[PDB]
Amino acid sequence: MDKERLARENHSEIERRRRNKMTAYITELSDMVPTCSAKPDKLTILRMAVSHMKSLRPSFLTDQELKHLILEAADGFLFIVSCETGRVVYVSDSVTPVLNQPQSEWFGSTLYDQVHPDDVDKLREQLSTMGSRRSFICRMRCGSGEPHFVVVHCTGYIKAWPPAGVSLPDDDPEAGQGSKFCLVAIGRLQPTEFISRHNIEGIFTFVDHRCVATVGYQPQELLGKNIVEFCHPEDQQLLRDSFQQVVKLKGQVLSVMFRFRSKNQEWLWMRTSSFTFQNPYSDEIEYIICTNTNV
Amino acid sequence: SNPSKRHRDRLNTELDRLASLLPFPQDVINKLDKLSVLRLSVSYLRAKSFFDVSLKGVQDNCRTKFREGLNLQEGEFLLQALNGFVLVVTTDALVFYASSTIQDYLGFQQSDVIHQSVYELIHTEDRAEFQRQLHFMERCFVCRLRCLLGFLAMNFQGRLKYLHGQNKKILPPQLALFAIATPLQPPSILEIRTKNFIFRTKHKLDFTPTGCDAKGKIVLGYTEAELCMRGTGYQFIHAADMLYCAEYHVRMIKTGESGMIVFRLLTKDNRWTWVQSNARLVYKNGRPDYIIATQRPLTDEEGKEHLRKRTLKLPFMFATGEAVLYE
DNA sequence: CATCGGGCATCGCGTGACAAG
DNA sequence: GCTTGTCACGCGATGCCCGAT
Ligand SMILES: O=C1C(c2[nH]c3ccccc3c2O)=Nc2ccccc21
Repeated sequence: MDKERLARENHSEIERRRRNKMTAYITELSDMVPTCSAKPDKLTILRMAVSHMKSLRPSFLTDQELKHLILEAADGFLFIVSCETGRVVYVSDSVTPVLNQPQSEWFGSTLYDQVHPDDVDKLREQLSTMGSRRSFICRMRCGSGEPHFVVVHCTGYIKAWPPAGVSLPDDDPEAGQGSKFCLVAIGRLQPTEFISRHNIEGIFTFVDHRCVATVGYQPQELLGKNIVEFCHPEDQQLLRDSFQQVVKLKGQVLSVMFRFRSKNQEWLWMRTSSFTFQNPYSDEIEYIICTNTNV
Repeated sequence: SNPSKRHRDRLNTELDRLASLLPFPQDVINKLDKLSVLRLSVSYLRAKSFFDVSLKGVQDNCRTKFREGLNLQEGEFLLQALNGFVLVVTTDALVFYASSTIQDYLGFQQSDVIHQSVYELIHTEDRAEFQRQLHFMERCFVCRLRCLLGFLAMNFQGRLKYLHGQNKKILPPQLALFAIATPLQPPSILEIRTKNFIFRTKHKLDFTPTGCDAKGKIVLGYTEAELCMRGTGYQFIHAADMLYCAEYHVRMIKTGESGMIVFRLLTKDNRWTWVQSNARLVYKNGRPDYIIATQRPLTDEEGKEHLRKRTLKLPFMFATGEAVLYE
């Protein structure tokens, strides 16, 4: 219709919406300041809001409020370790509700001293040499009994040391460390078939993703482990005999039925057919190929 | 003057007083319009009212001055370690809070996002999904959010907790989502310098690597000594490709030339990377001596296309999975 | 104990200048 | 050279206040 009239009407309603939103925000303010909601016009509401904000008062939140929101969102504890030696430079008090460890067991300690030995090598990989992030999974010791380990997902980044704005006094323990880079990270707790490849000992070295649908484990939860570790004790030597026999009979297929402990710690009957892959030049066994099927 | 002008001047005076008190740098405050002044003052009051209920240190057997400064920055350190941003959303889908790092990941300013509807940041096709997360307590999902640097798919890991001290009308507190948003992850090494990153490897007759050039070290991630101490290259090859590579190894044994073959190699990161390669036999006194394989890295798209158009059919051709490698 | 007119303050509306994008 | 939004302004309809009935 008339382009000038429609422009005018759109503009008038835009200004009307603006006025309405201003009024709504002023009502919110009246709800948010002390003596108001306990009735006042716009000017007194604004003056009381000014006074209340002067009371309350650059970041929108304090450091403590930010930390509170992050930990309320997804738990975790902060640690700052040095890359050359794994030396724990800082640990948050959140390590107590996460690992049931006091802050005192991580200070003067090393990240290698706090993880499972089978993981220490991996740790070095993560500590050697957007924003150069790091994302890994490890096993950390806990309170306890005997040694107690829990899987911990770690998310962090490499930071040039020392950090800006933080005073490093002359007589501080950190004064003679001289570490150049540090890892700053958060640690947080927590009928088909699939193919796989193993070495002649039975260690998972390739795992099809369909493992999740077949036995409930992620591929990372199987790789590196021996298949016999997931097999029923009364089927374990049968499975081992099959693995040792398939090596003697290269090319021939061997089938074996056994109980596989799913991740629900439930026994599932599995039929595994296995054969060897021969190196086409030297005829040596490269690995054992298994098809593992639900029964 | 006139009474209308006087009242408007009083209102603007109070609005400027509110603006100067906002906890933002002055360059941010000076660019704020009046509606955003009110919106952010309401934001600050709601935040403070909540923290008054919900909120409130190194162990004294551990306290150094340096550790005390680190403790004073603990929250920022957590935020930087997030690899993402904090989001807190009300039942009314309003952004109760967003950390500053949202600008690092989506390009939105913190002062623009707070106390606006979260759906303005979320893809339409995903908005419904987000709503079902806003209404037994933990949450883990995926949503595509607007990226002004355009969308990025983000993992949201969070929780539903009661947002205290909001003085809704006297209503009880409603559940808000306290989430951390991070980007997604792909498991394949695609070369950025895709063009002519040709690298050559030397191998024994059984394809055990014995030599590698610099571009090979960059692509695969192994040191030369690491590459040669892990058995034959069949330990490096995807299970969906091993039979094809074996056939082409036979072809090379019989004719000295393998021909072009596309397959996946396991990087030191335990990631798969596509390569188009050609393996040639070098001879000593007329007898096979070693192999020289020359490889070009491929994007995942080109690799999938080659696999889709593959010549032979062999078992495990379409299998996908993960691998490891020892010595 | 009200009710009643003054005059100024509040408050919602539409329009015009101006500018970022 | 158009679109969307911010800001001020003019303008009445009520609001509040308070001597004066
Ligand atoms: O290029 C290779 C190849 C190969 N290259 C590699 C480089 C580094 C590590 C392992 C390997 C490896 O296994 N194996 C083939 C079989 C048939 C034709 C071509 C090739």
